[PDB]
Amino acid sequence: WMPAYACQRPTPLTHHNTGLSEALEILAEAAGFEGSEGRLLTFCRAASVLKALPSPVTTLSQLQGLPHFGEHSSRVVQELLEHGVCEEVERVRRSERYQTMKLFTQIFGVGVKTADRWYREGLRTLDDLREQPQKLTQQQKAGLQHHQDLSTPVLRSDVDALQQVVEEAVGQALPGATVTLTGGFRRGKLQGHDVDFLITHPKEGQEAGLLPRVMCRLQDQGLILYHQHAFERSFCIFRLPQPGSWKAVRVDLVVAPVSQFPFALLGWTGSKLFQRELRRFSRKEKGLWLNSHGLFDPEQKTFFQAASEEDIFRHLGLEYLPPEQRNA
DNA sequence: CGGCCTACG
DNA sequence: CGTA
DNA sequence: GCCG
Ligand SMILES: Nc1nc2c([nH]c(=O)n2[C@H]2C[C@H](O)[C@@H](COP(=O)(O)OP(=O)(O)OP(=O)(O)O)O2)c(=O)[nH]1
Ligand SMILES: [Ca+2]
Ligand SMILES: [Ca+2]
Ligand SMILES: [Cl-]
Ligand code: NA
Repeated sequence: WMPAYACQRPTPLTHHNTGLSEALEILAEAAGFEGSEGRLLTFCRAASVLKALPSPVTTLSQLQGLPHFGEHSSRVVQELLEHGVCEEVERVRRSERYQTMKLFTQIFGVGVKTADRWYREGLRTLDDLREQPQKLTQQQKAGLQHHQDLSTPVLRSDVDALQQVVEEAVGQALPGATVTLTGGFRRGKLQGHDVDFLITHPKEGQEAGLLPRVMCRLQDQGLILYHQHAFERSFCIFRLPQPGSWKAVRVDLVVAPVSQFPFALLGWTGSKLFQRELRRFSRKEKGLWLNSHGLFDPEQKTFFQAASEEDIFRHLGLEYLPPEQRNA
């Protein structure tokens, strides 16, 4: 009854198994810190199965038949149902390794590999990193300076005002260019850790060279606290107004030609697990290669022309899911 | 057992 | 290596 | 860790 791929079932933003999904996601995250991407995926997939269920899981027998629930994930759920707490999950939560890798990897510019190396060197706190700043990249220095603000959620209420300053710069850079809100906010989220915008122009080719022009105008307006600088993705830190002040916010800007816009919209709208599952489904079940630029048939060596996300789901033989049901 | 998404900066 |  |  429950299909094995998350892109085959609707997954709403809020659901009926929040506590169980959150515990499995802790185990997924810990697997990621240890470099076990397979274990990370299984725990994330099991969590997403629960998000897709129509009612709360009451008893272990309701997990029989569900995909991605074997010995380990089933024992986690069983302990939460019987005791309200999973010993394994709480042990991870209070471990020094978990807490430190979580704190380090949440820094912009620090990935699992860097956080792991710092952990092995004996570092444990942000103040530890600030005392040896010559070891840091410029990106990591910015992530560390702005860490407090960047750890505060961006509110959907902030986004409209930010979209209009981006739209102003985009319109000067290229009249007729459009800005589309993507990411979690497009899936209905009321907060997020960053804002994601997709930029295009209805005349194919006109978008070439656009993003540098946009970033030069935003920087001239004094709005850019950090950015990396030809390119098509920019990961920047923006000055967002607040009452009598301002706060730093992460903003991602992406440019796509209009021919690729449906693929880019699909990819940047997520969720991350949804898109990994969709790409896995495309390749393993349909023999087609999917990315944020297009959908390739490697037999005929042809790209599928899409005018909408609906087109892409149809070409993969999948029932259409609106963004709000892509919260795997 | 192999596989686990696929890009760009 | 980082980022999405 | 789980699926096929
Ligand atoms: N294919 C692919 N897409 C990814 C990856 N990471 C990642 O964030 N994306 C896509 C799907 C995400 O929904 C989208 C935006 O990323 P994000 O980290 O801002 O996620 P979000 O908006 O859903 O989350 P948030 O800001 O509310 O916390 O980018 C990845 O590793 N692979
Ligand atoms: Ca986001
Ligand atoms: Ca983002
Ligand atoms: Cl693994
Ligand atoms: Na990071």
